[PDB]
Amino acid sequence: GQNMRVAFMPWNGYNFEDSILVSERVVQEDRFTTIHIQELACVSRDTKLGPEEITADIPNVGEAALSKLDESGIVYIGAEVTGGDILVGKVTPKGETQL
Amino acid sequence: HARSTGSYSLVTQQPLGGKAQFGGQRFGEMEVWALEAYGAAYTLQEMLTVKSDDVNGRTKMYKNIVDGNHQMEPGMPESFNVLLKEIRSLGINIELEDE
Amino acid sequence: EEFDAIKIALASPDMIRSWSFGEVKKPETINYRTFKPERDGLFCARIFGPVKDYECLCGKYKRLKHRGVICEKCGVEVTQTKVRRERMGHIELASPTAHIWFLKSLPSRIGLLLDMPLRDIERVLYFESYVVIEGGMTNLERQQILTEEQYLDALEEFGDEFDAKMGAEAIQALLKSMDLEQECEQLREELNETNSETKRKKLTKRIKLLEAFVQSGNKPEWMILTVLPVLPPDLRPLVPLDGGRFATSDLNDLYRRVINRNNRLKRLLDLAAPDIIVRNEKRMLQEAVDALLDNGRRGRAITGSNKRPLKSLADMIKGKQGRFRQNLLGKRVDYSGRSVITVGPYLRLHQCGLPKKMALELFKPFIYGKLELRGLATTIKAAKKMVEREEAVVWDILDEVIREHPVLLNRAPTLHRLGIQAFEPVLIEGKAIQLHPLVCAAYNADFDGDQMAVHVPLTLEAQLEARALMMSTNNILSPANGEPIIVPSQDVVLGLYYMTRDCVNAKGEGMVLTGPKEAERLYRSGLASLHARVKVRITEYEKDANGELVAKTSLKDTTVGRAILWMIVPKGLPYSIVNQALGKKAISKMLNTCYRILGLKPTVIFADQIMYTGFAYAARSGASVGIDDMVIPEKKHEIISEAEAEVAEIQEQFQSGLVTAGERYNKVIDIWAAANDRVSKAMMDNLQTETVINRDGQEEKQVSFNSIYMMADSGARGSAAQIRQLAGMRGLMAKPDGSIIETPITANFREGLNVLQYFISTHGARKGLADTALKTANSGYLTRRLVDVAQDLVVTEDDCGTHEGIMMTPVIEGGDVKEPLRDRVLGRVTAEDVLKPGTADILVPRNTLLHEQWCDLLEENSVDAVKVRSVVSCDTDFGVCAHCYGRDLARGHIINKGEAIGVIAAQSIGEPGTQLTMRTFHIGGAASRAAAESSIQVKNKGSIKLSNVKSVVNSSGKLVITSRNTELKLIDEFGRTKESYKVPYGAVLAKGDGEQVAGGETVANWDPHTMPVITEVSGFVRFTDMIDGQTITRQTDELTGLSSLVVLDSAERTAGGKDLRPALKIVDAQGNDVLIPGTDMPAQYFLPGKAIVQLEDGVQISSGDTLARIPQESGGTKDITGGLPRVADLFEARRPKEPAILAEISGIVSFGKETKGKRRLVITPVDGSDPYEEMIPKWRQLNVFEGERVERGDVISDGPEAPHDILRLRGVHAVTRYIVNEVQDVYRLQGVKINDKHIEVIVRQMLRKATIVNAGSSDFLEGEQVEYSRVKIANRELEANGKVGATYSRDLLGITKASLATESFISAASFQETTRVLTEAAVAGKRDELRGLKENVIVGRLIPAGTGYAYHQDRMRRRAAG
Amino acid sequence: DIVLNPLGVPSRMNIGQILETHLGMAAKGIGDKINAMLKQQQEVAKLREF
Amino acid sequence: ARVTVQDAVEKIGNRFDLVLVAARRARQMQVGGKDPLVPEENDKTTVIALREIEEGLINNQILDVRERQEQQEQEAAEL
Amino acid sequence: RVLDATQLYLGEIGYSPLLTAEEEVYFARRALRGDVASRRRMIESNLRLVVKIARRYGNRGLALLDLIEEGNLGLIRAVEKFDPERGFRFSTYATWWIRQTIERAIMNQTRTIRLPIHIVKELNVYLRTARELSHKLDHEPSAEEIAEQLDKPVDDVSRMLRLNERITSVDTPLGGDSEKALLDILADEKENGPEDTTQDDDMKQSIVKWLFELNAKQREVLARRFGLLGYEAATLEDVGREIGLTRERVRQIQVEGLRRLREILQTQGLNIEALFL
DNA sequence: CACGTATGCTATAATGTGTGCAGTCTGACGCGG
DNA sequence: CCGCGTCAGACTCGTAGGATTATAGCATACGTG
RNA sequence: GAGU
Ligand SMILES: [Mg+2]
Ligand SMILES: [Zn+2]
Ligand SMILES: [Zn+2]
Repeated sequence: GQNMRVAFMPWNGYNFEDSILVSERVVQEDRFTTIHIQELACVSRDTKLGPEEITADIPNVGEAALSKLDESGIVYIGAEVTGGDILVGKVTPKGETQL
Repeated sequence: HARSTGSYSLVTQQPLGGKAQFGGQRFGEMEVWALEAYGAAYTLQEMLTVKSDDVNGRTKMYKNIVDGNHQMEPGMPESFNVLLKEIRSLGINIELEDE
Repeated sequence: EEFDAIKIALASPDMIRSWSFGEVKKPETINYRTFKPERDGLFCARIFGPVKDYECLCGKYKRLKHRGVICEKCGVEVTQTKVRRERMGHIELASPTAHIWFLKSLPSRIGLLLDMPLRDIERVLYFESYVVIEGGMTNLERQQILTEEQYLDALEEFGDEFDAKMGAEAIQALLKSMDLEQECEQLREELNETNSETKRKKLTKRIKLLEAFVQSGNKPEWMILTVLPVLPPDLRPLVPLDGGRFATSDLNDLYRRVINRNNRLKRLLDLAAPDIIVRNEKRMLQEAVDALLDNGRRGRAITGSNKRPLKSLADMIKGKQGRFRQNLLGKRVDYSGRSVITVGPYLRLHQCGLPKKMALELFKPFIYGKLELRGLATTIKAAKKMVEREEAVVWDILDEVIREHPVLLNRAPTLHRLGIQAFEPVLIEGKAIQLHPLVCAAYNADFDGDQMAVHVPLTLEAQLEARALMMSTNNILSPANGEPIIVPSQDVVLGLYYMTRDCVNAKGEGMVLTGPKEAERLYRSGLASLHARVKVRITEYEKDANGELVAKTSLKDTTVGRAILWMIVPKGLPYSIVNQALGKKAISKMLNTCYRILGLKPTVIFADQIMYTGFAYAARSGASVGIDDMVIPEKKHEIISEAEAEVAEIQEQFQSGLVTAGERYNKVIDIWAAANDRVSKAMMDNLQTETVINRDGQEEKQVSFNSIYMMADSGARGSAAQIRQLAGMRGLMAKPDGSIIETPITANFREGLNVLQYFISTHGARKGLADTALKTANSGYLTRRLVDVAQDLVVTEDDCGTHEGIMMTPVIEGGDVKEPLRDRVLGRVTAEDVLKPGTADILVPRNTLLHEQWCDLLEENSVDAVKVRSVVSCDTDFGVCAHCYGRDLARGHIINKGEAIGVIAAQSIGEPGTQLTMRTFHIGGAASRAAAESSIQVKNKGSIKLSNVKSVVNSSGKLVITSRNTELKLIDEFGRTKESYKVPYGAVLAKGDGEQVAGGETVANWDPHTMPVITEVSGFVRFTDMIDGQTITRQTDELTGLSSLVVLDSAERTAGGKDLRPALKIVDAQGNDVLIPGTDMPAQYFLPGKAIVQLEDGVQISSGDTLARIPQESGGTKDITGGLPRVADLFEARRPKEPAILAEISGIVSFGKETKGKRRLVITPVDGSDPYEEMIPKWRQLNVFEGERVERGDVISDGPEAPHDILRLRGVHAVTRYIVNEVQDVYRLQGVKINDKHIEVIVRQMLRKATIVNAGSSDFLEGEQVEYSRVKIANRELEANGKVGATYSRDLLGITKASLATESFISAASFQETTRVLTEAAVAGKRDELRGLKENVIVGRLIPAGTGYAYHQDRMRRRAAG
Repeated sequence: DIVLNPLGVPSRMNIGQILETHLGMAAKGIGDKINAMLKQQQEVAKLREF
Repeated sequence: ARVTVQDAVEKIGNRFDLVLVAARRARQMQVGGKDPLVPEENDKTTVIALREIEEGLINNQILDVRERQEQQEQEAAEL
Repeated sequence: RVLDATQLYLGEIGYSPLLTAEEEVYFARRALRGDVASRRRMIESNLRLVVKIARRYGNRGLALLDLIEEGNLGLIRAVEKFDPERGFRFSTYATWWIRQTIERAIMNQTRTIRLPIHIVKELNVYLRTARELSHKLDHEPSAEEIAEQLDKPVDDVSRMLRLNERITSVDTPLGGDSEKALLDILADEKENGPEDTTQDDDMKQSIVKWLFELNAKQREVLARRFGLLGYEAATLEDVGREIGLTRERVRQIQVEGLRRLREILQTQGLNIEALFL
C-alpha cells in the first residue's frame, strides 16, 4: 500500500462509522489509482445451421463502430473502448421465424 | 449493480441472480416479513407477483408504468403452478376448488 | 383464474390418467442429429405440445392461420409452446408399486392402516415371504406372514381355500379388501373393553385415520401405484448450452431408469420368464420409483458419476433448496439494485444519496413514459436508444421523475422491520449509496464496507405505503420497546457532550449574556469558551393545560455551550433538560420527551438539527487519541505484586493438600476479579478527577478533560471495560469452553503484551469470533420459529368486550426497580379500575390506555398492582382486539386494527438475540462475571420482612435458613415494598423477622462456592448406604490421618450401588433416631452426587452444623450463547429435568404408604371425597410437610416448574406470567428491553389448541383436540340451543408443534417437515381456504392484514353473501 | 491526506495504529530533515554525522 | 404532508385506510385527469392527494358520494 | 432381515443345481422340443454364469442388477438357439449371447440422448485409434491427427467427438459449494422481457391507428388480406369474392394503401423510423 | 436403390457380488421389542 | 427404559468453470425420397 | 472471500 499523513479527529460525520475522509491530493497524485487487466473472449462455434463467422460485416452497424475494427472484424491494439463498443465482430446463421 | 427488467429464470420464472448475469436481488423470507410487519400489502404483493414470476402481470404493469398509470394488475406466480405440478408428479392430487 | 381454496387428496391411478395427455413408452429424449423430440419419449411433442409457438414438429402447420389443428403427419397439436410446462403424461407400470411417502414416511400410513409392522410389509414387498390375504379356513388368519417353506406346507394341506401372495400386489389387494366402516366399528367396540393409556392413543389414531379416510373419499388401493405420472418437459428441461453441450435435470435420468426397468418387465412377461427373474425385475422397478420420488430416503441414494446423489422430486420441494423456502416465501425481484454504502451527514432524515447511474436503470420505464409525454421520444425503441446515449435532457427528465418518489433501502440481515426503510432519493454523481447517520442504528450499518439494496415501489399504492408506513421520518420508535431508535451516536454525542460540559472559569467566567445569539457571537469571536460558566437570559416556553404555549423569561446559570444548544431546542421544552452535561443517555430521553410533548414533526426536525450541530462541534473541538491520554495508575505495579503474592499463598495451601483444586481455582478467580476492579477504579479515579490544577481565585478542582474519559463518559464510544485493557488491566480471559483460565492477563495494550500474554489472549478471542459465525444460525432459527407461529395474529377488532386481564405487580430484582410497574404497564388498557381513596382521587376508568399522564399519577398515588387487558385474555376469535393489545409502541398511540402484530412480536423478540450473538462476539476478547453473591448489605434504613422462610436457631446464635424459596424484603414507613434480595439455602441471617436495620448493615452472609447442607436437629451422625467403592470413596493424607468422604453418582457408581441412596442419618446417644420438630420424620438427609464430607461417621453435631457441601460449578459465561437455549427450551415447552410437584385440586393433604422409600400420597379433598394417589422418588425431598390446606398448584417439591403443569393447575395467567418473567430474566441480564406484550402474543399462539374431555352436541367426543376458538364459538351456540355442553381442557404447545397444528397445511408444509405434512394432508383430504399471511404470500396474493385488510374484508363479505 | 475517526480506536483496542502513527510521524520528520539538508546541500560530512 | 404524514393521519385515523383513500384519489387524477383542489405547486399526484386529505377535503365517504352522484347522472343521460 | 435386492437375488440363484454335459444335452433335446420345464431348469442352472459375466462388464456402464437382467435376456436367446447335437459346450455358446446382449444394452441405454449403434461403434473405433496414437506420440491425439491415421475427413472425426460430449446436470451445484446450480443462472432466452412484450403491444396498436388513417376500402382490404383485423389471411380471390369481384382490384387497392402509408411515414415517419434498432 | 437405423448371430470351456467410498456431529422426539 | 431413526441447523453478497469410460464386426431388416 |  502507501503511507500517508493522517490525522485522527471527527469531521462533520464524514468519518462516521469508520468512514474515511481523504484529500483530493491523493487522487491527483494517482497514488492509490490501480491497474486492472480484464479478459474478453469471442468464440466462433459451429452450429447445426452452419458456422459462425468473425467478419466485420454485421447488420445495423455505424461507421463510428467499424472505424476501430479492422478488416477481419477485430479491434486494433491501443484502441480506447467504452461499454457498448464492439471488440470482436461475430455473426451467426439465424433460422425461420413466424413474422 | 442495478436492474429494472431483464432475463428471467428457467422453471421458476423469477429473475436470475448475480451482477454478471444481470440479476435481481433476492428479497428473502426475512425481507418479506419486514413488509408484513409494517403492513405494506401492495408493496409486498408487488414483489411477489409483477416483480417476479407473474408473467402477464409484469408485462401489463410495465405498459401501465410507461403510460403513467401506476396500476397494479396482479395475477398468480408461475412458481406456484410449478409446485402443484411437482406435487402431482409425486402422485398426490392437489386441486384448487375455486370460489 | 382466481380460486377460493386448495385441496390435497390421494392420487387415484385413474386421476393420474386424467392429467396425462399421452403415455411415455420410451427413454428417448431427442434425436442425436435433429435435436427434436423422439416419438413417445420423455420430451415427446406429440404428447407434451409443440416446441415452438403455433408450429407443429414436421412444420406442416404454421402460424395462427392454423389454430387448433392436429397434424396428421407428425401428430402434434399447433398451439402455444407454453403448454410444455403444463401438460403431464403417464406411464403404465406392469407391476404395481408402493408410494414411498405413504410407506417409509412415518407414521407408516400404509402400515398404520393395516396394523402391520413395517418390517413385515417390507418382507412381503421384496418377496422374502408371503402374506395371507384371505384364509377362508379360520385355521389361517389374515395378514399372517409365511416363509417360502411355510407356503409349501399348507399348500398340500389346506390349499385352495387360502389365498396368500407376495409383493406390492399382495399388499394392494389386502388394502382393497379391507372394509374401513366395519373394522372401525369393531375397533371402537374393543376400545370400550379395557382402554389402556397407550392402547387408547394408538386405537384412537387408527379410528381417526379410518374416519378421516372415509371423510376424504380416499381409497386405500391408491396407496399403491399402477399409473405413474410424468412431469412436464419444461419442469425437467433438457437445454443446450452455448458450447454445444447439453444440460438436463436429474429427473430425466431417474425417469429413464424407471422406464427401462418397466419396459424390460413387460418383455420378461411376454417371454413368460421364470419367476426368480420376474421377482428381480419387480424389485428393480420399485427401487427406481422410490429413487424417483424420494432418493436418499429408503436406502442408498442413487448417485451420479460425480458421487453426488441425484436430486429427486421430493428434494425439489424439501428443505431450504426446496420450492417453498427458496422460490415462494422469498423471490428475486425486478426494480432492485445494490451497492456499497457511505455516510451522508448533509442529508436530512428522509433522504438518501442515490447514484445517478443506478437510478437511471431503476426508473427506466418511467423515463420512457415521460419521454413520450414530452414528445421527445417518438417510440419506445427510440427512448431506449436515447437513454443508452445518456443524453443531457434525460438527466433533467430523471430528476423530474424521482421527485416525490420513495425508494426502499434494505440491509441484511433484515431482523426487524426497520431494516427496510423508505427515503426520498437525492441523485448524486458517484457510485456509492449515501445513508443518513441517524438511521445507522436501525440497520446496524457501519461503513466498514457494508452494502445495501435498493427497491422501487412502483404503483401509486406501493409508493403511498412507502411514504406513509415505511418512511424513515414516520418510524422512529422501536416496535420492541417504546424507545426512539433513531438516536445520535458517536461524533454527534461527542460534540453535544463537548458543548454542554463545564470547565472551571476558563475564558470569561461569570459573564452576563442577552440571549443565546450573544453567546454564539462571543464564542465564535473567541472571547469565551464553550465551558465558561456564565449567566444567560433564556426565554423558555411552557405548554399550557390546552394547546396554547406560555413563555417565560428567566436568568439561568449555564455555560456558553448550553445557551447555543438552546437555539436548536424547540420552544415548548424546558431549559433544564439541556442545562445538564449531555450524553447519549440524556439525549435519548430528550428525544423521547420532545416526542411526547411536541409530536412527530418537531422531533424529526429537532433530530436533524441535533445531528448537524453535534458533528459540527465535534470537529471544532479537535478531539483525538494519542498515547499520552491512556493514563496509567502509579499504583499499578503495587497492586499486581500484592495480587501475585496472594495467589502464591493459595498455591502453597494447595501443595499442602488442604485446599482442593476447585476451591483454589475459585479463590484465585476472585482475587484477580477483585484486583481487576481495584486497578480499574484506580485508573478511572486517576483519570476522572485529575484536573486539580485550577485557577480564577486560587487552587480549585474540576473534572478531567481527557479525550478518552470523555468518549467513555459521554457514551459516544468505549466504556470502563475497554479502558481497563488500555491503561489498567486486561482482566481474566475465558476459554472457548466457557471456563476461565487461572492465570489472567496482568498487562495492558499501551504497555504491550509479551508472546505468552498474546497467545493466552487468542483462545478467548477466537472462541468469541467463532461464536459469531456459528451461533447466529441458532439465534436466527429461533427468530424464524417465532415468526412462523405468530404469523396469523392480527388486530381484528376494536373492542372484544371482555373484562379479562392479568394483574401486573412490581418487580425489584436486587435493588433498582428493574421493571417499575409504570414501565411494565405503560400504554396498556386498564381492565378494571382500582378505587383506593388516596391523594389524587384516581379511579382511571375501564378501557383507558395508560398515557404518560395517568402513569405519573399512579406514581404519586403509589399504586401496588393493576389489572391490565392482555392479548392472552382476549375473547376475539381469529385475532385480537386493539384494546387487549394497547399502544403500538412504534407509533406512540393505540394500535390500528389490521396491523400484523404477531410478526412484529416475533421479529422484536428474535432480533436482539440474533444481534447480540454477533456483538459481544468481537467487541471483547474477555469474560467478566461477578461472583460477588457473598452476602447482602441493605442500602436504606427500615424493618426486615422475611416471607416464605423456614430457618432454625444454631449454636452460634444465628438464624440459619433451611428454606429454598427464602426472600428478604425492605418495608418503609407506610408499609410499602421497595428493596428485595434472594437469600439462599443455608444462609446465615443477622436479625430476625421484622427487626429494624440501619443503612449499610450486613444482614445476610453465605459462601457462594459451595452449597452447604445444614441440618435441623442435634445428635450423632449415622451412615446409611455409604459403602466405600459402592456409593462413596475414601480419601486421606499423611501423619495423623485426615480423610475426605466424597459421594459418587450413578455415573461413577456400580451396578450394585445403583438403587442405593446415600444419606446421613441423625441419631441420639442411645442410638435412636431423632425426629424433626413437630413431625414423624426421622432426620435423614440424602446426599446428592459429588457431595463432599469433612467430618466422618461417629461425630456429635448440634442444630445448625453443615453435614455436607455440594460443590457447584457454574461457569456462567455466558453472554448469550447460554441464554437463548434457555429461551428456546421455554418457547418449545420442554419439561425440566427434575420438575417440582404441585397439588392438583384444593383439599386436605393426606400422606399414605411407601414402596421401599418411594413416597405414595393418599390425598383426600373436602368435596371430591374420592382419594387421589401419586408416586414420588425417594431422594426427592418435599419442602412442605403434609396435613395441610392446599390450593390448586401449591409447590410441594423443590425444582423448576413445567409450564404444562402450571397451566393445568393454576390456569392461563399463571403460565403466561411464568413464561414472560422467565424469558425476561434472560434478556434483562443482557440489557435488552422487550415489552412483555410481545412474549404474551407468542404465549397465546402456544395456547391455541384444547383437548376435549367429554362429548358435546357435535361430533367432538373424548380426546379430540381442536382449536379453542372453534369450541368456544360452538359453546355460544350450545348456550343458545342448550343440548349437551362440550367439556374441554386447554393444552399448551411448543412453537414448532403449534405451527404444525394450524388448520392450514400450506403454512405447516412450508414451515418444515414437508414430506410428512403432505402425506398427512393428502390422506385427510384436507382443504385450505387461505386465511393466513403465509398462505397468501405463497400464492402471490394480497396479504390479509395491514393495507390488505380493507380489500380482504370486502372479498370476505362477497364470500359471505354467496 | 486522510482524516480518520478517533472513535474507532477505544472500542476496537487496536492501538498498533496509534503507535504506527507516532512512529510514522517521527520517521517522516527525520525524512524531512534529510530532505532539507539535501536541498541546501550542506556536505557529505554533515549528512553522515546526522 | 411531504415529509411527515402525521396531520394527514390525524384527519383520517387509520394509516392503512389513509393509503387506500389517497391512492384511489391519485388514480383518479392520474387516469381520469380529475381536477385537483389544492394548487399542485409542481408536486406529484400522491402528494396532492395527501394535502387534500390533511386539509380535510377528501374522504372515503365523500368519494363514494361523488361516485354515485356522477354515475346516477350518467344513467339518467342514457335514459 | 436381509433387504438388499442383490443379495436376495444371488441367494436364490445359488439354490439351483449345476449341470453336466450329458445332462445339458438330454435336457436341451427336450427343451428344443418345447419341454418348458427343461428350459426353465437350464436357465436357472446357468444364471450363475450370467452373474460371473455381468461382474466383468459392469464397472461403469450400469448398475450390477441392470447388467444381470440384460445378461439374462442374452442367456434366454442362447437357450432358444442352442444346438445339443453339436459337441460344443453350452456355457461357451451362452457366453457369446450374454456378452452381446449386455454390450448392446449399454450402447443404447447408457446415453441420455439415444445414440444409434452405427454411430456408437464408429465413435469407438475413433477412440481405440486415439489410444494407439497417444501411446506412441506420447501426446493425446488431435482430431486431425486421428483423421490422418484413418485416412478420413476431419469433419467426420469432429462431428463424432462432438457427439461424445457428455452431459452436465442442470441441478449440479457450482463451485464445490452447495450454493446454487446451473438452473439458478440459466435464462429462458425465448422469453423476452416485459420490455419486448410491451413493445409488441405498442407496435400492434400503432398499426391499428395507422390503418384507420387510410380509406375505409384500403383499410379493409389490408386488414382482410394481411389477416390483421380479420381471422384468416384471405387470398386475393377470397377478399374480392366477398367485396368486389375484381380480384385484380384487390391488388390495386392493397398496393395503393401501402403507398398512402409511405406518405404518412415520410410526414410523420419520425416515429416509424425509430422502430429500426 | 440407397441411406439411416435396427435387429442379429457368433459354438474349447468358462456357472453366488464385493471395491469404493463413509466418516463417525448434535440435541430432540417417537417407535418396536 | 434402550436403541435406532429422522428431523431440524440466520440473512444478503462474491469467484470460477468443470470431470470419466466404452461398448466386436458383419449380414439382414425397416422406412423414406 | 464481504458485512453481519
Ligand atoms: Mg459493518
Ligand atoms: Zn406436423
Ligand atoms: Zn380483547
